Amino acid sequence: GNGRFLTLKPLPDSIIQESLEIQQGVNPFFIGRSEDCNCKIEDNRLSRVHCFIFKKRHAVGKSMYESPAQGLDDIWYCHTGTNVSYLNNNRMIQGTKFLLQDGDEIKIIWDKNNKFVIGFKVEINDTTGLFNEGLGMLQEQRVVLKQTAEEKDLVKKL
Amino acid sequence: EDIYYLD
Repeated sequence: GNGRFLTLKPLPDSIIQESLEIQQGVNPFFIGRSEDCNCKIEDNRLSRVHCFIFKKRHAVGKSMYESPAQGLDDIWYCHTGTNVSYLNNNRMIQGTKFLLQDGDEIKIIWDKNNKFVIGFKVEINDTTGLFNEGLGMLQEQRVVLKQTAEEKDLVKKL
Repeated sequence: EDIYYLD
């Protein structure tokens, strides 16, 4: 494509009215208040590496009769912030991972009393070999996963 | 230190 696969755009609903574009070439894409993060969002509540998105090769266990994803790539949203982010309706605690479907609205920080409302809209513009792009569908209906040493290592270099 | 949290 042009260089971007996913677009995270801090929508007007959030105190930030900007648009972020995750270059399919960059994996994983880091977001936070630190310029070091591929994504730049200055939020007093946010952390240097509040959260980062990581793309992985999607592959089911088996393909009997029906032809599943086969073996393409998907984008996972990783959260490393202590303020925990919110993905649509699923909780994102420090060290969690979640599937990012085309049009994924992720809340980086939300304060009921502070009125601090944040949220980015994920928009897959380019599909760099995506089984679909981002429909997030499986036995589990939108579930939050945990992070491991592999993920922690990605941010370690950050 | 940096202590973040949201209730």
